[PDB]
Amino acid sequence: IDSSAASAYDTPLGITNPPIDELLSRASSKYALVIYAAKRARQINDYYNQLGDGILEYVGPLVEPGLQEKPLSIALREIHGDLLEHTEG
Amino acid sequence: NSVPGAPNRVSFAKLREPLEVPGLLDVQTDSFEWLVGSDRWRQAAIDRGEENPV
Amino acid sequence: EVIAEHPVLLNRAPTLHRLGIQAFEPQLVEGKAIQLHPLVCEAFNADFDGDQMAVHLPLSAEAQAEARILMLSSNNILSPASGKPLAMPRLDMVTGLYYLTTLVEGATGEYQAATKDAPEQGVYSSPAEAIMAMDRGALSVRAKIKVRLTELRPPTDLEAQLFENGWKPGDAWTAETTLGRVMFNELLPKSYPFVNEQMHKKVQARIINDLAERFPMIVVAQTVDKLKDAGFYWATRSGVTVSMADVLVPPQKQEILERHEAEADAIERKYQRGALNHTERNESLVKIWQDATEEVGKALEEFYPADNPIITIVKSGATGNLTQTRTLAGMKGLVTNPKGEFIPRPIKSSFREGLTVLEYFINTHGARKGLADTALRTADSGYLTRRLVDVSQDVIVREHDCETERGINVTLAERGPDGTLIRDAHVETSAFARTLATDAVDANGNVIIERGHDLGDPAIDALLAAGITTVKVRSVLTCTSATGVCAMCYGRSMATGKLVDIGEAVGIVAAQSIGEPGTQLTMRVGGLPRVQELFEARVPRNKAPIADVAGRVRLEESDKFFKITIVPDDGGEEVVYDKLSKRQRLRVITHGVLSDGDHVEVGDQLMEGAADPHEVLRVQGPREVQIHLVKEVQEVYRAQGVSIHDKHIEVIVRQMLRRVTIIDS
Amino acid sequence: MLISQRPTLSEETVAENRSRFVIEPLEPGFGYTLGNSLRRTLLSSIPGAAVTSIRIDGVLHEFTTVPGVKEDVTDIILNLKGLVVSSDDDEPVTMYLRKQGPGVVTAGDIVPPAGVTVHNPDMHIATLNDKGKLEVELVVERGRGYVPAVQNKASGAEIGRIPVDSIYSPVLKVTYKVEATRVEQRTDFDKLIIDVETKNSISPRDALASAGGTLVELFGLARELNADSEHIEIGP
Amino acid sequence: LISQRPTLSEETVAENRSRFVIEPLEPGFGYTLGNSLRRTLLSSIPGAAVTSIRIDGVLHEFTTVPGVKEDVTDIILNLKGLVVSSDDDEPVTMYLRKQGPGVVTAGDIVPPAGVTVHNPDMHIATLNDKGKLEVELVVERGRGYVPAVQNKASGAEIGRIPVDSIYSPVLKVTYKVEATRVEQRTDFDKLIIDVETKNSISPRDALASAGGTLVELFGLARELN
Amino acid sequence: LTHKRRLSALGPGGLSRERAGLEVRDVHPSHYGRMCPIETPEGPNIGLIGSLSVYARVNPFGFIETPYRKVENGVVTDQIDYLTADEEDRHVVAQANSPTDENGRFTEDRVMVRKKGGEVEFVSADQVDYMDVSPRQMVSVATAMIPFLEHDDANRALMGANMQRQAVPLVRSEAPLVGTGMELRAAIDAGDVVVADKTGVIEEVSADYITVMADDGTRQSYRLRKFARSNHGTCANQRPIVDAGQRVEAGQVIADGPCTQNGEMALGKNLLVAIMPWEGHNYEDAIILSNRLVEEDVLTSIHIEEHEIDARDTKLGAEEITRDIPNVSDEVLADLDERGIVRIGAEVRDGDILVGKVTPKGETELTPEERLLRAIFGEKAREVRDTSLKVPHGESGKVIGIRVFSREDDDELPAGVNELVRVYVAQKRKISDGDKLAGRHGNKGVIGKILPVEDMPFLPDGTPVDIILNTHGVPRRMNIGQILETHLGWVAKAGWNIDVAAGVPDWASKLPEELYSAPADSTVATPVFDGAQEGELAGLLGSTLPNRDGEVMVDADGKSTLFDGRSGEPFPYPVTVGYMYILKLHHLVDDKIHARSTGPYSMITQQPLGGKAQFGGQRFGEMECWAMQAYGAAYTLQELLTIKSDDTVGRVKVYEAIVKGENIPEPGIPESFKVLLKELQSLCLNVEVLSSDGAAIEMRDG
Amino acid sequence: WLSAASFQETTRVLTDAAINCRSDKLNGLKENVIIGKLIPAGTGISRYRNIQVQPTEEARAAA
Ligand SMILES: [Zn+2]
Repeated sequence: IDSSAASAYDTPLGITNPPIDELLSRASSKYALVIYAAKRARQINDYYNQLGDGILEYVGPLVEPGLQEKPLSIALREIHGDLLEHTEG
Repeated sequence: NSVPGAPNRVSFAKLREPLEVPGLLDVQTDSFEWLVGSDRWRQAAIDRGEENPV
Repeated sequence: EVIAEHPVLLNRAPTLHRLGIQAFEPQLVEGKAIQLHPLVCEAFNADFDGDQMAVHLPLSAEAQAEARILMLSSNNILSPASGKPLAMPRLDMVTGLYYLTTLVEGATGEYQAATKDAPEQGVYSSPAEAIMAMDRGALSVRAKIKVRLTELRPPTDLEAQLFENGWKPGDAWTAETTLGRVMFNELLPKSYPFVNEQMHKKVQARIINDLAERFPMIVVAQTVDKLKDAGFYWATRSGVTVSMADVLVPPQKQEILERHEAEADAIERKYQRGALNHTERNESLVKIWQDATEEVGKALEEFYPADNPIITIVKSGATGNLTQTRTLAGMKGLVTNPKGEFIPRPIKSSFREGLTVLEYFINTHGARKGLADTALRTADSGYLTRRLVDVSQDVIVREHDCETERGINVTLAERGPDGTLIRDAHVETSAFARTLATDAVDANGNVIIERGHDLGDPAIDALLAAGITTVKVRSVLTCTSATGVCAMCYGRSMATGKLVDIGEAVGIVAAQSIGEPGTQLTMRVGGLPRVQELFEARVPRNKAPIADVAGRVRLEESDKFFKITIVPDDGGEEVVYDKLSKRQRLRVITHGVLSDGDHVEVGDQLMEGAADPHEVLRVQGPREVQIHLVKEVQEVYRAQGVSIHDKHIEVIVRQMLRRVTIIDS
Repeated sequence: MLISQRPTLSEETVAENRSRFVIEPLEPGFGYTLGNSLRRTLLSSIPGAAVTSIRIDGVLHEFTTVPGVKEDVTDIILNLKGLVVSSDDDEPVTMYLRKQGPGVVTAGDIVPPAGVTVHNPDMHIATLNDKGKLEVELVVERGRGYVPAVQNKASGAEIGRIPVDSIYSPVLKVTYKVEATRVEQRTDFDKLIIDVETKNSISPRDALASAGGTLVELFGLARELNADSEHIEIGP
Repeated sequence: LISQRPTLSEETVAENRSRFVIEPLEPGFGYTLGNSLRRTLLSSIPGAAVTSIRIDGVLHEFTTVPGVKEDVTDIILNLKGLVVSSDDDEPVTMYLRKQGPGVVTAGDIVPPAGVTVHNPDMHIATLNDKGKLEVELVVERGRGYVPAVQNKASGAEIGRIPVDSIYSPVLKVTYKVEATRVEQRTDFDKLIIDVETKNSISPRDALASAGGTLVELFGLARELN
Repeated sequence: LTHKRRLSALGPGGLSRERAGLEVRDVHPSHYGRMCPIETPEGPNIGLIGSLSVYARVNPFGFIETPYRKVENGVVTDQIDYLTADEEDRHVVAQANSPTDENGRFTEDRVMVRKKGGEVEFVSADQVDYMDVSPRQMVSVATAMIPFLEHDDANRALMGANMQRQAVPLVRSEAPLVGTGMELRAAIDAGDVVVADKTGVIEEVSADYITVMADDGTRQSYRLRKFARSNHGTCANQRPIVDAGQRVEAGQVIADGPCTQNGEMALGKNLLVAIMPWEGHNYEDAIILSNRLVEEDVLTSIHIEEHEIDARDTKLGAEEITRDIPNVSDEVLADLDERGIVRIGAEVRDGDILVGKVTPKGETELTPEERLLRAIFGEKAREVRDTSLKVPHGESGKVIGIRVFSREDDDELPAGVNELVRVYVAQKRKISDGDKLAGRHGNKGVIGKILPVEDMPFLPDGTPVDIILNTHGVPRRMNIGQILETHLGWVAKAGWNIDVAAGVPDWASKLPEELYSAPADSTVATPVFDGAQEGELAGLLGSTLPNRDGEVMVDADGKSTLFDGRSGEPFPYPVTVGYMYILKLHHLVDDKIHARSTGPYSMITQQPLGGKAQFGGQRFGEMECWAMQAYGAAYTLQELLTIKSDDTVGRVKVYEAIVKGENIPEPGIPESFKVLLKELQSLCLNVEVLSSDGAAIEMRDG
Repeated sequence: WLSAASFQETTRVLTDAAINCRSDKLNGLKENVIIGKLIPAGTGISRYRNIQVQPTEEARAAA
């Protein structure tokens, strides 16, 4: 059905790789999405900069990262994959 | 024509010029030579009608 | 490695609205100049004649997330002021999309009906065959043909007659169109129905608005990129060039000029005989030469062919006017004095023929006056924008719904000739993007649209079809929220197209939306000074007193002033007014001089001009003064063809009616 | 001279008969020449067979509708122009298509003579009505490219002939695009992307090979003036 | 269907001009062949040009030589119009040296064995009774346009003056089609391409080099399947 | 030349650019022949600055006079009277274009005149008592060099004059094919050209001196400026145009100037132009250039920069110029001579040392780590600080001159200064993307693409075009004069021969007899308000002579059939082609590009400086803050305000976090707020920050 | 008083505020911009600043 499959686009390029509409459907608003992605990226960055010999608490990237992929891109990919949950204040 | 050594540039003008373009830097030189009081300024003032130029 | 997926913010001063700062993904280039996308210029108001831009680099994770989501250029395509798309084909692109989609009669290899000896000629089994035929010079992209399409949706009308269930990809149908329209519809999404129209700029804007309303924004961005590429490709093959031979002059210009010059000579001779004033002669000459200008313009417009390179640019909506075309080839017309007054002697020579010395001198008069006025207008607009921003900044969406039954009455249709209910010309900025406060009920009461429904074009169509002329919407003027406003009262956000998010600064957006079209607000009291005196709650320069009570009207005449006495309809102390300027006119009462013996209303205006909003507030009420302020501001802004939704004006007016004076502490 | 780096060609299947070849890296400015020459050669160089004219029984003077079948003359012509067919002879040959009674006259009902074969026997042509007939005579020739409908070569000796446009080229649609790449701090090299869709009688790779062979023949004819001149050597 | 293969023929217009005719060709095919040949001729024909000069008493480009009417910049601009032919890949050095009044032209440059100058009448400089000119030029080979290479890259001295080098020996290439070839159908093209060079190489050699480059490219296009 | 002829309304005893309304910035009808109504700045000084007209003089009382020819009984005499505005108002002045007979009698009865209050009117031939001298009496020198001025709108003519004043000198100059005749006089009166004083013959001509004999028996020696820096960085060198033995006359031009060819003003180059859209690379006033311009150094200019450094006397000691430079490598000091200055001809890059200076440092307590490192490596710490003169950021070139002044050699240096040295660095700049080109008709634009030669559209002869200009920008700006110039330009670089067979053609009735035939590359003159007409232009387009192949490339309409460079197929429609004279303006990307990550800061408020010359930052003003607030981007705005401008600890913490790879820390308190609080307290205002409890928060952290 | 002083008529506003002994509450766009705090709009409101992000139980177990 054309109406059912109306979300048929070409392959997104670069900074638009996770479609913004799907991410907006994942979250409540756009600001909630912004804070969601920023906090997940901070958690990933802290995981990468972990001492290793101390205490491990922050979970690593739940999806397989690229070669030199930014933590924010990984956070957005995790959000798009329904691998995280958030609660607003 | 007036300039001794000039390249040939044909013109589309159809009107004769009764008066040629004056010196384009006279607005400064004439004023300063009036200020100093040079001889040529004195002669120009005398030939234009003068009483006692200063 | 380090710049990959790291957005940067680009800004061009002055920053008039939000779209003056936009986030982009950078790519290294070998030059020293920033390469900017051609479709983001209108948002930046940028042209490539020496402009410069500033680049800023976000650092923290929150900053990069905001740059990617909130401020990305691919997410901001619609204006936050009117909702019209800004990242749409303009200038060269339009020309291409025009030349591609126009239909030419008698072109090469066009469709021909079957004869008694030969079958139909010009029918192709696929667009690939049409392309293979046009590559051999046997076909034109602007020739009508019949082509079998299998990957393009029927235009919503043939689909309901050919495919009973529906159209699925691969189903073949025969379309009578041009190859250019087939290519253009190949640019559009697959589920979008076939258009089959010539792409004027209005048509392209309508299509892009439809895509934005019906499709995800990523699809809209990709479609806009495809349209840009196709328009750029077909603009260079459109054959639009400027030549002295393409600037044609009408052959009957001399006759019109001679006749009007004979009339002018007759008027001048009559003036020399003493039977004329100076003002009368000036007015007669101005009228004569204006009529001559109109005649020359009409003759030029009718003389030019439809495929002229000069006419094509104007007609396609790319850029330009017909007045500029008339000035280029035709008659310059009447010019103004240095103090703003028409000169009786016109400029009868066009810039193609070449102005003379004195005509050029007068043209310099007018041109320098305009150039010098532009800078002052820009400075005044900037000051007004700063004041508006500094006023409405505590107006922020704090809740979702204040649960209020109070609203604003908005009119959709006024009378209708015999009951057709002709739609109001200003319903897109008065009734769209608003939520109904009460259920719509017509004669033989039946709920058409329920409470809380976001009004759109289908909703307005349904309401008009049901015979409903007025509705009650929710506005920020009547909102019972403690701090800030709520999302339901503000309504749809003109940028996203959905309900406004909680926590958005709508005051800053409203102030910027009002203040951005200030440079193009030419004064004709009117223009920018009228807006400034409306927003400052000042008494008007040409103040027109309004009636204080309704009833009998008594007129008293004298020298240098008039006098109006309002005898109460039910008795009481008759209201007496004061001296009035003679260089003004009384209000026209329908068919119209207000001599005497009239029954004025409670707040009926008497003279012609502007009434001070303070008297409107004191006599009638806060709702009436809100209506007056919004209507006056919109009247000023609509004289220049500027579309601003009423919600911004309503926010600003709401911030002006927040206080009461204490008299009995 | 020696090129900085040898160009490479890679295929990318998109459909049953559709491919997207990529050639990279290319010296700056060679992408456009290569792409345009390859596109023109693919579209107008490969020989092939196609239906040249048709003759429908029962339709002699008025070419509007055919009795006994739902489709009209135009629909039959459009269906027949989509018939892919390979041939062995060069001179024109005649084929027959006879159907009796109601039913769908698919392309498989055509009886192929010696040396002629069809590759899409499941192509819909017409739908006869109850107690209906259809006898169509086709003329198949061999050529290259796309030639418009040649008018009747007689003053009325044969009147039932219906000339049609001949799609001789096995390749249906070619589009070339040139992008920019980078090798080593040199972001000016060109990359050529050719999207080619052909019929089912040939594969896009074979079409590309034939086009390359013909272009090599042409430019070797140009080169034969001086075979020992100084040109750019690609390498291995 | 035509079984006749295309053929190429040559006619001579001048000493450095020629006109080549290719026929028959398929309809709509002459323009693309002509454009491919024109682009290859204007882009990828190897040649020789000077890459550096060193004058006796000067240290940089922005100076003047005593007794010479033209400063160093004008001398370089004049030298950039030389047409030179070298048969050696590695750089070679030519010497120019004149004294006293006269007109220093390109005919006063004595080149080594294997290097030739094809215009020994172009104007380089003019010297009075007190003017002496002594320069040495470095001639290399290449193709296309290469901007000057600075001395900080090759580690040269201060007196060396790098010069932009244009190695392309082709002046002007154009083409036209006739679409008049007839065998049984009257819609077959005929390409006519006019080539004019800088007298360094004959137009036949330039056309052969372009054909070789295009053969290599379109052969790698088909062999890698 | 225009600077010396400028009339300014600003200064002591004059108006100010803010206290001046829309009353003095107007073209008064009394400016005719005294002040140019076209040439004025288009910025905030519009109407407050102007230029003298060509024929305008100055009264002894300070009023501006203009000449007029006195006419009597309809006969125009040869007596010229200089009148001011007051004297002009009393009389009625005719127009210089009025048709006159052989004696001066007006052939036509009705004459266009100007009455008292401007009042352009028609009167009889007997009322006239004065006439103008030339049709271009109202225009200035810059405005008189625009061909087809009457076909351009006032705004575009203003822009054209202003941009024509901004051209840069190229390495080689070329006079325009189509001009106005105000090129010899402007160049000669400018003074940058060298003019012989007395008639005679040339004896010795060189690149830097010319010796001229005379009939009197006196030798005149002229020294020519060679590669001399002007006030704005351009190169101003003169070259002789005479030969030994040539006999010159008093007043004849003897050596050209920077923008001068054969004594005529030459500010730009003649380029083959095609008027057409092209793939969007010339979208929105952009320009596409051919690569032949870069290869052949057509639009190439020399720019000279001067760097000066002085070694003075300080209180802690004396400053010495030497090649010691305590803490550097050894290869940095390779281009410096024995006295510590660079060598002439040595190429310098960004950051290279030009003059090696050093200053006394005094006693400073070194860090223990630095002391240990110096002990390990043996580098003794010397009490001198390196203050060498280094090439600024984004600059390079070649050293062409060194000037040294020393007090010990009796040089009039200022007090305290002991030594001074100046270094001149010269750079040749080619045309590139982002450079601004313009024309004489107000058409400007930055180069957006430089295509190869084989990608440009070419004529059927094979000649590529040099520049592509967009079509959509011409009609809506009312400056179609350029188009006419384009057509005329082609004829100028084509030669023409009017077929006088069967009599003179009707359209060529008023053409002078010397314009009936011209050779190739000939130059023509089109005076401002009296020049070529449209009918004559069409006739000359139809009468052009063929090329070397005997064929015509441009038809009578001024259009040609161009081919596509990158496709080969001819364009479906003919395209307007011709020759246009374009100018390279002094707005180059090399002087515009600037970027910074961290640099110098201010003193009172710890905010970054501003300007390219100081490695400053970009201002994020109040409007940008409004845009960020409307977007809803709280964090971006907060970080921009705090940790990029004022947070003193935050800046270094952010840099350390970025380098080490951790997260960006939270912002602190901007220093400007604390400065504001101190400034408020100094006004006897008790400003105090209160916490949630109600106490006072001290701002003395540290 | 901070926004009023930043807007226009600084001296009069400061005099009136000093005499009245006014106390700014520091909740608005202009004041928060001046002092360096997050503006109370967009992503700077309490609802969006206090988002708690954590992996879901299924993703936690899978990883
Ligand atoms: Zn509400």
